[PDB]
Amino acid sequence: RCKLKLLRMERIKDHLLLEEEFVSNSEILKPFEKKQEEEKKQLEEIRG
Amino acid sequence: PRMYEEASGKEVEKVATAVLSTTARAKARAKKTKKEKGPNEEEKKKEHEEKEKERETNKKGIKETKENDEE
Amino acid sequence: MVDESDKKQQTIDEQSQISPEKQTPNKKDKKKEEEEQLSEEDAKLKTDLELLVERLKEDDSSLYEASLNALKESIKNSTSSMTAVPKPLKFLRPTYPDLCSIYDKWTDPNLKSSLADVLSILAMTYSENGKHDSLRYRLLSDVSDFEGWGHEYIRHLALEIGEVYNDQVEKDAEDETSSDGSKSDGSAATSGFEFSKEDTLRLCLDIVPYFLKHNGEEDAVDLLLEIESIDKLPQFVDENTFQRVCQYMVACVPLLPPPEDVAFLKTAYSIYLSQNELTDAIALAVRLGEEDMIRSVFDATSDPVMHKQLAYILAAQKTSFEYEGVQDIIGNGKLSEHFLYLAKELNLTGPKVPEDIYKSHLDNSKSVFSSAGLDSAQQNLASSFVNGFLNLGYCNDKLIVDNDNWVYKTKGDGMTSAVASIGSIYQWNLDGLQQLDKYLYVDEPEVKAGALLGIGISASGVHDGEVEPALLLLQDYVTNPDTKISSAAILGLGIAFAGSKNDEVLGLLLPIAASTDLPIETAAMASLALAHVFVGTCNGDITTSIMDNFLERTAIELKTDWVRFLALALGILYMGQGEQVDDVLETISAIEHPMTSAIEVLVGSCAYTGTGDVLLIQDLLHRLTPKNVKGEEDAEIKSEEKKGKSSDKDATTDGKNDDEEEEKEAGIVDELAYAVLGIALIALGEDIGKEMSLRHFGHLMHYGNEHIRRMVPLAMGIVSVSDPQMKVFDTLTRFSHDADLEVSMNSIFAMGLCGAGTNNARLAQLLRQLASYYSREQDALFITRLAQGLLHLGKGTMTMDVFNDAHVLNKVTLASILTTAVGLVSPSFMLKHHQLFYMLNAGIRPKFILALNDEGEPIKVNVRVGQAVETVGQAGRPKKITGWITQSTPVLLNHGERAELETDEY
Repeated sequence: RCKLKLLRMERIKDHLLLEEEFVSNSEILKPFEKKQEEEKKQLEEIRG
Repeated sequence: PRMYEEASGKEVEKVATAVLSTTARAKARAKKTKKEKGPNEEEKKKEHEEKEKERETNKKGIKETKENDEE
Repeated sequence: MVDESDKKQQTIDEQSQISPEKQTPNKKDKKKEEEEQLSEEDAKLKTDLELLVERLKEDDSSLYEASLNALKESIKNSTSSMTAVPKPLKFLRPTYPDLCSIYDKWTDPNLKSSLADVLSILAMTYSENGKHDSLRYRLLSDVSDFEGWGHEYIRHLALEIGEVYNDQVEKDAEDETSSDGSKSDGSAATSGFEFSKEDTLRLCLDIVPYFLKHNGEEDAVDLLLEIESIDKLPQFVDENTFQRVCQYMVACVPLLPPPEDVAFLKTAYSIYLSQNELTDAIALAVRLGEEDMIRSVFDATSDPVMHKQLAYILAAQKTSFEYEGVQDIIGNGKLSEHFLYLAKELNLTGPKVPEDIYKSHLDNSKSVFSSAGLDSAQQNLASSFVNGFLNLGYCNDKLIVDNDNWVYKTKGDGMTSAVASIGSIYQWNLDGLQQLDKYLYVDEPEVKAGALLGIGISASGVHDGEVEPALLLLQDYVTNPDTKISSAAILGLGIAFAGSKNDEVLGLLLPIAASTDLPIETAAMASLALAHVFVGTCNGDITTSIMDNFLERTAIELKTDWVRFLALALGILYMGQGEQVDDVLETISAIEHPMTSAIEVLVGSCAYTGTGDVLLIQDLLHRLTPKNVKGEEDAEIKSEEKKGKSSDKDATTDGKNDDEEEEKEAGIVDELAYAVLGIALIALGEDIGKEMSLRHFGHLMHYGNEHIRRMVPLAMGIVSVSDPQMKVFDTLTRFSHDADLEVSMNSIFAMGLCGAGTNNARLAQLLRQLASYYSREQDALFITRLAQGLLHLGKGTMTMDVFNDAHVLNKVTLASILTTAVGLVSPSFMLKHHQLFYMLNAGIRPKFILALNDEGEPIKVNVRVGQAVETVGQAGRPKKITGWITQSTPVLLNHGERAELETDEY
């Protein structure tokens, strides 16, 4: 019970965290669509 | 027959898999919850009426399996 | 190994390694022929037992497998376990290891599965005899050393664990399931479990938590009380027993959402009560938060001893420690009834003695000023609040205030908040009232209102024993019909008394908070105050608050600010409970509107606290949903929508915060992160949403009590300079404050860079300035924690005003609220009968090693530091008492608790 108590909190939190970031990958790009999205296009063409 | 375009299904797909995933993660916490959860249901109601709490699910099946269209 | 016959007794053991001749041929034939020979078998049982013991040392799989192979068959094949009824039953002792040799020593998947079921049945039947207990015991305490038993004994123990767990999941239970084939209860396996528990408690630790929690009953825990209370001192010390207990509640703390959690922790409290230390008793009674448990420990010292003794002094100390003041009210008046001395006792329980000890620490901490010298415009307003923020707690800065020049140059809402900031100079102090009084009887109503806020802050350290209560002053102002005056009055009353729900305080606040028909924005304070009062103790979920919220929604929707504050007030009210809060979620949801849905997600957090992993996932599906519906279509509304979105974000963070505290401390590292991705996210979820999640993060950290405080606030801060809303910085600093000038060296530079560098609006500048001064207290005067400190699982009541303010866009009106920030921690000092104000020595430990706790009981090696130091924050929190070498014994164990040390010198 003394190992477990530690584990029970800390594991479940690393599993949630991981899952969170999968749904979230898409979500990064959503607050922009021409506010930053457009900026990215401009830099790239320069770079080739 | 009709032609169409659908591009809104990228949003439906994305949350379908999201809700699925969270349950798997919950697996460890959830065992500990179940024991405490049951007495709550026995006391109050099952889900919207008392009726039929004796099994976890007592009602299974499907209302149609029948389909052949034209012969 | 090789057979060498019967030449000597040594070589008899070697003979039976390959093929036994006294357990296999002879016995087998004997059982399958005559039944006069049952008498010969009975004598030969003892011989057979000895041969197992001698060959336990041998570990090789092959020479246990094959040797006992035909005995394993004989159970059903020849003996059939009923050819002589009693006789095979009592001869099941050698045959039970034979079965285990195919389970564990040899692994054949088909037989390993099948014979698990067989082992369970025969364990139950042979525990009727009580000899299955003795069978377990010879392997638990061992007789021989081999690798084998180290895997084997567990299997026997696991049979019991298996069935008991299964009865919850599958309702059918008993031996109807063929997964064990053994009955769940009945007087044949119940007596087996009790006896098993005894042996495994002494030598092990393994199966005791599985048995209690698998029954699922507090009854299991109450059986445990009996056995442990015998063990308390003669078998091993008090300390070993305490470490043995608190964990029943802790592994399985997080692991009890409300109805189970309370019932288990009741029993742990009782175990402590039974044992020698009442010090362990008080800590658990606070935890439960029930009035009833507090009274019993206080009574236990006070009532039986007629004489003053140690006993009256000790009672007063114990109740004093909670600065919620919930214990303070209850414990008072028993002292009056008994009447040995009123004067010492009443003062000592009250937070009045805490004012005096602060002077001793302050005598050391002195004063270093660093306050802004800026004047004119909004920069005047900024500087005058900043002075109060640097002089939080008891400080003397009288002369600066008495220079009324800068005071009068404040204007508008600035005047109200300027007077309020003066009050925080004399926070936790009786004197200071004089400065406030001057303004209160002159000029415009604005300064009158600000005086009342300051009275609130000052009255925090003195409101018990009927010595200048906040109630006394503030009652007159409530009567006066002006809205500004009355609203300010009831805000200050709530702060001062905190968690105390005294009759006069509560009952003043009882008919009111029920007018919202008239449209008044600053009547947020109506419910807000009452909510604050409720926290710290079990909640009635008051009918006054629930009614007025509904009525407000009916009347108005124009004042968006008003309804947003109201929603939060309900959720803060319900804190200090979770059992009852399941009910009220449904009650709120009965009346359905999209506006009402905003209230629901907040209240879900409190109900579901002490688990949140059904709660967590919910508060994430919500985040997705706005996007989801617009998203869906291609392949009045304004107020309702905005309330909807904002509520969820707040709720997500809040859920996480309560959850991380109570239960395992390791997971805290990740829980901050549930937010970093949450932020990246929201900063991602809507354009509008980004604004809300920034502000929430800072209070996530402060509430959650993150271990890491160097990296994460600073890194996040840089991104959020670009982003709008400078109120982000204020929320970060409340976490960063820590033990002052450890974390905060980096903080002052980091926050100061963005503020000094960029000026492009004096509005933006103001938020940044206030945040910087908050973070530091000169010469490590005090620390702020959200947590009680008495429990590190705990949560305060004075810090809830801090938690409230981060849900809204910054406003001048909000600045008045932000002056209040109470949440003080006292510095421990070794007390005497003459009330000595110096500590001798202490050990401080940055990191507990002990993996015999989460909390980590402070070890006994430590690093030694001098007298009269503040109780260090993170990276100093485990604190052990050094005093034992100088002939001193602590009466009050201190682990890094808030609680003042008390010693008895010999």
